[PDB]
Amino acid sequence: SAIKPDMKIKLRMEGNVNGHHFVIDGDGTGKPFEGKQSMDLEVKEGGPLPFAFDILTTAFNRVFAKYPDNIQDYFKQSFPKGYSWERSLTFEDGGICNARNDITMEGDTFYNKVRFYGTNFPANGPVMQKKTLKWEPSTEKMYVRDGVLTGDVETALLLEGNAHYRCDFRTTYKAKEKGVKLPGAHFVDHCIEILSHDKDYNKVKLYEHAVAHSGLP
Repeated sequence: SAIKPDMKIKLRMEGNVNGHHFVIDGDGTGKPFEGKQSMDLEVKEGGPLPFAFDILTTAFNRVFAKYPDNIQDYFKQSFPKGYSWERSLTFEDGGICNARNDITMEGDTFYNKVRFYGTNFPANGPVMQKKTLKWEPSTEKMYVRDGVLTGDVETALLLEGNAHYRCDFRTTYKAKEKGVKLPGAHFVDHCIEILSHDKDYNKVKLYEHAVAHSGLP
């Protein structure tokens, strides 16, 4: 295996939401075989961010997912050359984002070149008013569409005052190496949480646990 039980993560995100430019750096560690990762995120430019930090967090690597022997692990077989993804996020009030990640590996470290573009968020809505609390736990449906591995998520952010703000994500995943074999259809369960933050979310500790399964217990 190219992938060790303990891997480092290095990340830089550049992006723009509703006109607002920002740069965020990440440093972390994870256990690819246990499906667990944590990282320290630091806003380097454009802080304090004028929108809910939560919209960014699923952009901050499906290599960190526990895959059973009976599902093909496209992500771990992508290394060492790596893979990219592209994602469209569609929010219920017309907010739309496009995100991408190019993931590479050097020794014990995943490098992530992340881009995040958001537009059409209403000024009075929960994202620009900073009313989000968290992502609910989600299930990603993985399947092949016109020869491309595709993940669909139908999920929600919990808001202040017992309300939910619905989001649909579609992600396409592509290995850099031609002829990494596509998996069969399956599921990946996700739990993402902010573990700590400072006053304006200039520094955030992020955690994700993910487990691949076939729909049975």
